[PDB]
Amino acid sequence: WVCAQPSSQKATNHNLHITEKLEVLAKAYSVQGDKWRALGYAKAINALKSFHKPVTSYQEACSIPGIGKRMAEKIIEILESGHLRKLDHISESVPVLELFSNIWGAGTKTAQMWYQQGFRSLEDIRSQASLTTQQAIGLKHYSDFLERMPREEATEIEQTVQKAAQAFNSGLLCVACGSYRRGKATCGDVDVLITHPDGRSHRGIFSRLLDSLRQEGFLTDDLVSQEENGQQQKYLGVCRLPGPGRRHRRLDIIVVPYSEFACALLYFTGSAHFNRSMRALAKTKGMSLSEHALSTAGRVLPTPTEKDVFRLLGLPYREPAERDW
DNA sequence: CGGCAGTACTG
DNA sequence: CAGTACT
DNA sequence: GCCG
Ligand SMILES: [Cl-]
Ligand SMILES: [Cl-]
Ligand SMILES: [Mg+2]
Ligand code: NA
Ligand code: NA
Ligand code: NA
Repeated sequence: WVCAQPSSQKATNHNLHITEKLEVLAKAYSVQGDKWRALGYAKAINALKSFHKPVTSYQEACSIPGIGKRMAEKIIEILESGHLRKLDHISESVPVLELFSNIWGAGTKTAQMWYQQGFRSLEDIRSQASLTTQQAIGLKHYSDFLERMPREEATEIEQTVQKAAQAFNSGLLCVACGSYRRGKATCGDVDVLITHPDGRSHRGIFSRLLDSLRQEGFLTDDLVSQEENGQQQKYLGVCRLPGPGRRHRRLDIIVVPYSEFACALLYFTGSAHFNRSMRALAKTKGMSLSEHALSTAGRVLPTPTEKDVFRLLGLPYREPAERDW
């Protein structure tokens, strides 16, 4: 279980020559839609990174959880010949599929459809493809959404959101989560979690917050924002700080009731692989973990803090920086 | 043999 | 619903 | 792809 171990184990990858090759294959399977095969590769790559020494034999490889016969056969090939033959036999569509699936709002199904229809470049997409509203925004920001920002900029973005929220309710609590909270030097987007310790005033805040942030020109486009019925849980969109030298940045906001704060903080801090491992562990123990609660397979268990979730799952606590799986 | 996380929008 | 998205 |  990855969630039972510190992610600092990957700080020194004694198997980088193997993992750099498997990562190419994992991405090729992923963009072609074979998500489960790609997941198996992702987990094997993480196991190889965290392993304490270079892998040198077939029996050694199989002893690692996440590495089976077929993955072991690939390891010994790399060790004996320095090359992996399958990398020379990837489907020729893969580079274009990767290009297309990096449009926000397009996944494997859309990329494969565009490829089938004869498109091969973003010029083809721009001029000839049918784009959803979201995908047209993704394309307009194609380069910017592949950039990571310095964490100092993420601080500025969180503070912009926080100042706007607290301007109409000074008791609101705002926390930047994701890779920022895990201590990374750069961040792909800014994840802001908002709650209120009174357990009630979090309701009806999205409408005022978003209009405030629109009034000052901070939000430049919206991707996901269900503002019609008042039950909105998340906002996914695009922002840009004022002044020269600023790029458009992805911004994700969730508003949660205080009773769900610890589970929401755990979820939104990630990493994604950390969450999937913790949720899988919960299932083996007759429980279920979501952004809303830790439950039995059910009864909601009391989790006032992140530490309580770890404890109820029988896991030693990990600080956010040690969840970077 | 079948799961592989669990959830929130969009149209 | 399927697709894509969040961590 | 891996695992129970
Ligand atoms: Cl969730
Ligand atoms: Cl906490
Ligand atoms: Mg985000
Ligand atoms: Na290691
Ligand atoms: Na194994
Ligand atoms: Na995409």
